[PDB]
Amino acid sequence: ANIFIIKCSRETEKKYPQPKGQKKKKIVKYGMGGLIILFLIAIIWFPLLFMSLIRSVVGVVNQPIDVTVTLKLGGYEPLFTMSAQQPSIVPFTPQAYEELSQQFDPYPLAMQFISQYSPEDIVTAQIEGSSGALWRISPPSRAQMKQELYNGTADITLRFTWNFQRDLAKGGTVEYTNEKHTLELAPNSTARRQ
Amino acid sequence: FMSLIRSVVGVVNQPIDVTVTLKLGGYEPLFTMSAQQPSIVPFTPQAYEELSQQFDPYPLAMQFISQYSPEDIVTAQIEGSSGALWRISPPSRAQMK
Amino acid sequence: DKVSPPSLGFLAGYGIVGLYVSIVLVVGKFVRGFFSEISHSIMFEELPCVDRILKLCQDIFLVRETRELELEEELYAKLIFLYRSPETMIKWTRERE
Amino acid sequence: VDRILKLCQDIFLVRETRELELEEELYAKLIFLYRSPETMIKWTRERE
Amino acid sequence: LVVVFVAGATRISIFGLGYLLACFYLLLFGTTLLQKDTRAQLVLWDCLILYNVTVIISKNMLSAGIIWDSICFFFLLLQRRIFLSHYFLHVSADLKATALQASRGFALYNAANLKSINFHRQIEEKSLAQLKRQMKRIRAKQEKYRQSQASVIHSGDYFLFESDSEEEEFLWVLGQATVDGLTRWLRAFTKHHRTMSDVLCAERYLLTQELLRVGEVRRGVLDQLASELLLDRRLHIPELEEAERFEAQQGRTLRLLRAGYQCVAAHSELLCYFIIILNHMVTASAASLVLPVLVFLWAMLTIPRPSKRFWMTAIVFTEVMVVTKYLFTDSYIKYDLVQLMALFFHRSQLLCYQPLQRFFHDILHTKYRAATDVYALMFLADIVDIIIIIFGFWDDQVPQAFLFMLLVQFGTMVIDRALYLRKTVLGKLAFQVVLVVAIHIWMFFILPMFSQNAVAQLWYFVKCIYFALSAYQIRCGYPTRILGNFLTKKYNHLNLFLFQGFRLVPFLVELRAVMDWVWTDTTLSLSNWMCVEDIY
Repeated sequence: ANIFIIKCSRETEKKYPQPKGQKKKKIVKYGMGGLIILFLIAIIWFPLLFMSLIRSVVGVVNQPIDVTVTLKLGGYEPLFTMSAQQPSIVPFTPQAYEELSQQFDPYPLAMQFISQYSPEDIVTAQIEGSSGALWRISPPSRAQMKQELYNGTADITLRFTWNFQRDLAKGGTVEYTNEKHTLELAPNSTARRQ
Repeated sequence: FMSLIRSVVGVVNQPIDVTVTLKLGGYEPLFTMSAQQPSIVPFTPQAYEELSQQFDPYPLAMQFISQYSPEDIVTAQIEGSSGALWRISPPSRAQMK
Repeated sequence: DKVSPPSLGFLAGYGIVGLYVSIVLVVGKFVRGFFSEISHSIMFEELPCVDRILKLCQDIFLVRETRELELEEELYAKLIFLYRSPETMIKWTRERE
Repeated sequence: VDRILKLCQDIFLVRETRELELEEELYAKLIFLYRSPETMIKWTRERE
Repeated sequence: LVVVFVAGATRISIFGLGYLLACFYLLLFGTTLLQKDTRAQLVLWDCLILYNVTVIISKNMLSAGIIWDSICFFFLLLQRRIFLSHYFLHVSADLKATALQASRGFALYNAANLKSINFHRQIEEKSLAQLKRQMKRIRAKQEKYRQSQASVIHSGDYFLFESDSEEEEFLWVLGQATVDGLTRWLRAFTKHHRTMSDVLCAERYLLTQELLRVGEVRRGVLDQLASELLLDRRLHIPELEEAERFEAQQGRTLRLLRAGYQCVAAHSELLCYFIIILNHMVTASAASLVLPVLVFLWAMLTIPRPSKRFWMTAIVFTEVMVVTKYLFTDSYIKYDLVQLMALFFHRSQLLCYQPLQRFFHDILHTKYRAATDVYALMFLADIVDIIIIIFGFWDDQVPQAFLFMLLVQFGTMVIDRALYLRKTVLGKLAFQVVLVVAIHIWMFFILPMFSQNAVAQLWYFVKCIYFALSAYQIRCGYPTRILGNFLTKKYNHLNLFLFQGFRLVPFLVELRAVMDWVWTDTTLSLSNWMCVEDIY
């Protein structure tokens, strides 16, 4: 097959003999050389396109559709609870952006933290002051918590538990975000007397 | 080893939990309930014939009903009465009133 | 803080360019395989006239079809000797007038 | 290698002067020189 | 003058504006101010100190923090004491001498560049004769071989291979040595301006010594050892020999920094361009964008000397810019004042002076150039450029513009190589004038946090180097032998290591031989070209 390629490239010479020393192949140079240079430049360069065009995953905002807050004093019963939704949540307006520019003047870390996020990344949940229910609790447990707060000569914890839940088709591989917060009350302290 | 990794057709997802709530106003959730597979009926081919019947002249509905498997639709039942009371603050009851 | 839709990055900032430079290097030392090494095989590559070899090979096919095996392996003998010695290629690949 | 390197520097020179037929006849001498190994030993000695 | 300007700078513009007018007047006429008379020097200095003691009490009338005013005041009294003194009078006569001798130095520079032009004319004639001898000998041998042939590529025979040689042929000594080598390198760079400064200084010293009573003749000093040479065959003043012995005594780093100052006083223009770029490089969005385009355009195009009037326009523009930035800072004004004071340094050290676009465009095509070609440094600077851009991948907007910039850069490099190979000059000028404004318009969309900016400005600086070398090539203009291996000229082991390095970088051999086979005038195939350049 190599002598055949050579013989065919000889026979396609013999039917069209070329003049000696001239005929310097003007167009075909540009043709094949442009094909080669663009092929090599594309092989060099397109690796950082299918490297780059996979990194265009900047993100989207996660407005929490659920807010839940509970005050749980003692192990006897959760005293206060409530939730709210986007009806009782205010996504912030640029007026609140100017307020956060104002309200945190002399702290530079706070300045950079407030200027970090987008305008539409902070919201303000409202919560009804009154309960939406009663303190439904066993009267045995009510008596035990009463006697602890009266004369139980030890400490007592209160968990304030904020919690939020975003949406899911926005992405995000965790949904029920939260954290507790503890307050400690002494045996027969002032808040214990309250 | 291109093809024998694509044999991941799937399996059915029968919902073990059903919850339904009517929440009128911000004062208190009025109605709530849940149920489990005891109060859920996974569909029988009788319900397949019913879904063939009950949606006759709609061709998109015909194709939607004929799309799924027999065992991909269930029928939850819900108790008409509450399983509890409307426990709510009388302040909030007055405000909703 | 905004949530990345897929978080598919799959790697840290340091230690991914290595893959790209490996790919460019391997493709490079591929493409210098035959565009900057065609010096050793110039003799075989270029022959002004090949007719006295091509006749020999068409006869090798002919005797290969007639089953006279000993002229198969003695034309293969002439072919191997012709290729082995470069000097006798120039004494054998001229043209006529 | 001096008698090949001179030939190649002349191929560059005629390549720059545009006298094409001595480009393709020094390319002819180069191809013939490489094709036959025997004439490389008759052509790549040193002098004294 | 500088301290007064910085006193006018570091405080709020309540009365400091006047001192900018001072650097308008003082620096404009500084040489003439020294060259006038004591009476008017003291008049204007008394006016200035009067305005200073005005403005201090005016800044007391508001109903510590005046320190710059106090120090400049001290400087004005010190200079006034200097300007009274009868010791400075002969330094003033020194400057009178520097007013006289300018035309002789202009003619000396003219003679030196005429010597350069005719040394390059003689080199080109010798090289053309050599190339003609080569082509003669080659054609005579090929005629001999077709002669004894008769007694188209694939026609060779053994009789072409006759042996025809017939025609051809402990740590401190290391430190001192390193700093002496570095000051020797700086001497080697300074040598010509050093010689010019020395001859002019000697002539000035002789004239001043003669100028004890009167001075009236110039050609009478031209023969106190004929018209237009560069020779030194004259007397020996013992004061100058004593000064040379005193400077000779020093041998430590003091001579190193002395030669460094002589270097930065010799080139002078280069650091002007350096600071003109460096002001834009840091914290300059659109203010100093309209200046640098024409630095390239005017300065580097007309002739080797910068255009007569480019400097005046540049200095006036810089002053206008500094005054405009007063809509009422810290580093910005400091860089515009250093740029201004560099411009005036170069203007003082110069001491010599639609119907017109086509004129200098034609003078770019009159062929008086020395024909020096330095492509390897364009291509080296662009390779370093692309290494910097690709390593710069070590918010999320500047990489897309870095990668479109990467593609334009590759295209530009390929086009420049093609342009270099057809020996055309006008296309290189068009490429210059397009690319400079293209990259300066691209100098908007870097920012519509620190690393990205620094690597992008290093990128800008290195392609400013590329534009400067491109204008150098526009000036010198393509010697008629450009086809040779860039890295091959002498067979040293260093050269071998560098060549084996150059064939190690991916995709750089075959790109060279393909762009050479496409754009060079040849009658072979692509494979034939590849075979030739690999045998080579």
